[PDB]
Amino acid sequence: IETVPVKLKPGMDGPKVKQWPLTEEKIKALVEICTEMEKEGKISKIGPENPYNTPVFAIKKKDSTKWRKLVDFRELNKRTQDFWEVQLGIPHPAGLKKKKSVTVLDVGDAYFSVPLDEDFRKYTAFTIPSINNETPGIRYQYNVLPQGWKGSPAIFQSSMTKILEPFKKQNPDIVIYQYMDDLYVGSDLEIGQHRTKIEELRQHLLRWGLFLWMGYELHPDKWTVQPIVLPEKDSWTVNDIQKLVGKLNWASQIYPGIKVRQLSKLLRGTKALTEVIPLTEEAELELAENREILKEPVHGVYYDPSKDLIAEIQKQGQGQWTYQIYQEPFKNLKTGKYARMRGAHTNDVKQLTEAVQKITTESIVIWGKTPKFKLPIQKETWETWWTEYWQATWIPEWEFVNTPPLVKLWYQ
Amino acid sequence: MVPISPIETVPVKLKPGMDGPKVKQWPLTEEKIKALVEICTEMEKEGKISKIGPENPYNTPVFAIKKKDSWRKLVDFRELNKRTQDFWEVQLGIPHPAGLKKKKSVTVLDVGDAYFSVPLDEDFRKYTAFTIPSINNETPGIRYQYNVLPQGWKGSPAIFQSSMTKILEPFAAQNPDIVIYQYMDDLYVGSDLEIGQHRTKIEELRQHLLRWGLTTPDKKHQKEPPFLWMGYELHPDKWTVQPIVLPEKDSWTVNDIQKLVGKLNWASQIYPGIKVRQLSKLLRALTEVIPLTEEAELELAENREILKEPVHGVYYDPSKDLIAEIQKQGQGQWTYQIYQEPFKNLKTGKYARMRGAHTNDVKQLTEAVQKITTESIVIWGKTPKFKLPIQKETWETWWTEYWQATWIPEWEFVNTPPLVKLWYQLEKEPIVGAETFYVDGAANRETKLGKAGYVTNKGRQKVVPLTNTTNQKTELQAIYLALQDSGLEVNIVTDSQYALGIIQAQPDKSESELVNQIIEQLIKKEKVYLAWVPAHKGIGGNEQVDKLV
Ligand SMILES: Cc1cc(/C=C/C#N)cc(C)c1Nc1nc(Nc2ccc(C#N)cc2)nc(OCCCN2CCOCC2)n1
Repeated sequence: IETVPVKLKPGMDGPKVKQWPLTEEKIKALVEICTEMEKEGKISKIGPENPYNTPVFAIKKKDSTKWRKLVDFRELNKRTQDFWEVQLGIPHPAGLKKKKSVTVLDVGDAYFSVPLDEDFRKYTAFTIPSINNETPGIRYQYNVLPQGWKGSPAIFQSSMTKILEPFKKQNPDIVIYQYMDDLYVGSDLEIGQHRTKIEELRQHLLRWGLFLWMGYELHPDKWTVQPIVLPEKDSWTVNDIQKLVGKLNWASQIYPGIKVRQLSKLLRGTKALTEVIPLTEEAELELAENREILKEPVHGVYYDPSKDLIAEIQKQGQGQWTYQIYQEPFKNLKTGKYARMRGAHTNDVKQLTEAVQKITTESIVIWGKTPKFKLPIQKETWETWWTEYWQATWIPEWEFVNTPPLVKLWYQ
Repeated sequence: MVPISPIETVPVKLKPGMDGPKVKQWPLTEEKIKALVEICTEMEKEGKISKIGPENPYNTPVFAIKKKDSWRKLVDFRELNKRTQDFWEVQLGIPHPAGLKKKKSVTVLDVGDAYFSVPLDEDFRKYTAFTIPSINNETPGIRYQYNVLPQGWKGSPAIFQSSMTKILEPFAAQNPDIVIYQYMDDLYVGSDLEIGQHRTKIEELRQHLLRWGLTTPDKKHQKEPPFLWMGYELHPDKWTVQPIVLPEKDSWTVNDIQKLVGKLNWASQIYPGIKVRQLSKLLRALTEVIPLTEEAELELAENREILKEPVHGVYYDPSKDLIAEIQKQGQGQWTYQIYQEPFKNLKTGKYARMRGAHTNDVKQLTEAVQKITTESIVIWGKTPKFKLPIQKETWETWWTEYWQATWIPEWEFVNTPPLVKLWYQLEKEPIVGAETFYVDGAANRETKLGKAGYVTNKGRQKVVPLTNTTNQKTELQAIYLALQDSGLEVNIVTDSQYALGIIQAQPDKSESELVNQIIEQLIKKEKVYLAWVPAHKGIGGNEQVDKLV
């Protein structure tokens, strides 16, 4: 019933981010949605004395025919004070990524029960735009905790903690994690009893006083990892050996004692690319020693919570995508590969967007925050289309790579 | 007295840490002072302003200007504007005629009266204080403050529009058979209603506006179709740009071309086929006369041919489909038309390639499509169906083999040359039977002297010496040599990541004459396999030794 005081960082004014064009279908949904949220006191109309603005649009969650409102609080979030709570900083549950099955819940409606600080409400202003700027946009501001904002989980954390107490004392093995509007619940239980404990939990939430019906089941214990592998051939062409040396030369930036001398000695002379070359003894040994090295982990690879996670993604063709998460170059914390077919067989951008979401979800489970993406796509193509395929309640950061990386085939 | 509804004031504050204006009032002639006093006397009598005591320390300069040698009052609010908070300006982004819908009747009403019915925030009025200097400076000058939104103030246009909108809002929502739009001191109402019903709706609107004490001049407004609005011409059933006149000159300065490009840019939204590159490639000193190239003069001659006759755009019909068609014009220029019915454009437009070192037609096409797509969502709220000069098979080959992710929304092939094609396509695997060329280049950083060349499996060799060059040019030169001296099928091995990065980007055109020559060589080939190896790793073939000298 009482609001917790919220302010911004010293020297920073509220967000003034342009609203980007929305389609007719998304505008109608946002109008229909904001009409009801105003009747529920969740939002209120505002005037021209409010200069602040934050983009907004509409999505459909995983297998649903009902629109969801999504606000891009990325600017407000990096401008709102580093909201430390009475928690002194929650240590990210390192057992979450070890559980057999993790389900992800949407507890966003829970935030709508807690009021927002009056002096801070002006900063959550957003515009429902009109087609062709015919009518003026409809301006609203939030009166409660908004979905997407960084302060919403922090503030509600005091409330959320004592809501799940009867469930946590009863089930002391289940690991529960909260990021933004999503609740991550992992367990070693069988999927059948898992879905019941989940259904028990959402009924335990509905009873306490709070669309929380949709579930997103992961499997961290079955998650993809990638060591560096070299080919095993009975006959090597000059081209085969040339690609091998290239890959080993690159891997030497990562691993210490990688040698290519004996292998290069095979390439001496000017031969045809398709000419078969028999390996010498010293060469097979060198290749053997190099395999050994690659099997061991990378030396000195740690995670620093004070640094940014960076994700790089390569298009491999035929629907496959590789990716690497790191903080330091050649110091990969995580690598992976995709080949999904979720209705994107003829669309690169939809695949990339699902890839970015899948990688972000993984990143939240492992380290408890989102990576800075580096996408193999022109800025203009991505900015035109990513909202049409986005289904996650959060939004990572991203930049764009325009020069073809040579290291594309060394990860395939 | 019929009770009129009050208009909600908007809470206005000054920027944080700042304070109101304290500008000295300029001395005025006895002529001007007399004029201002009379004006401010009736303004006070109308309620627009009020006299204030000596307590107020804020001041804003007020001037008097002869209304074309006939007096007008002018308060200089520049200092207050710099110190006033930011507002949510709503005019940002005017409507585009191609997105509007045809109307049988469009009436105009004057809203000059309702402006002074919008009150200013009580705690902010003190900031609008100004002084009427006294005759001979022998009395304390007359002090006034505003009670309504002052002309010229930063917040006036925003507060006025938001107050007008809030009033018109229930009328618009309950009368969906009409449309209302506001343009500075004037209201525009349009409908497809029977003309009899239309005149009534205007009267209903006037009656509705009366609730807030807002009176229209109760007369048939002189303003009638066509309307001149924001550079456009609005007709009931169509629209166009205000007449574009290309001036005849023997001498064109820098400024004249800017006036020429600007008009061409503005006219390109309805006049199809307008080119501007050869006129924009001259502005790469507004009084400086620049010689017009023969290639640019031929473009201007084509411009006058298109601007020969007036062309009109139609309005948007939500019940029909939306179609965008693109054509390549050359020199990185693209033009497009958007229509619903054949030969009846809603609007037109053009796209120019971004400034880069290298590029190809497929990339530019994609960029044009995205631009049109973004524009079309702004204007119509949906994506048009595309007609593109590129074969389906060409697009499939391109995007399934391109390192970046790319996408074009629903589209069909239209066969109107020049068609967009892929000119060359590198192999994925080495070519059996084809001669293998190991190439390399090197250059002395100081003397700028360098060498380029190759060696092959068949024993073929070449090394050429080069002057005034760099490591990057000699690496490219080496590949060009291999292309020149090889058959229709060839394997090329290089250690240059720079050269590979360029050819993997697949340009069909470039700034560098070197790269262009390579492209012309690639085009002539049947099969080309490019392979990369690391340098200095003792990989035989990779003959740095022939270039190290
Ligand atoms: C921007 C604008 C400028 C001016 C004048 C400026 C000056 N000076 C006047 C108006 C009224 C508007 N606003 C507007 N104008 C149109 N059309 C239109 C056509 C011709 C002319 C002329 N001549 C003028 C306007 N259409 C819409 O919205 C489409 C709704 C579709 N309807 C809804 C009802 O059921 C049926 C479908 N809004």
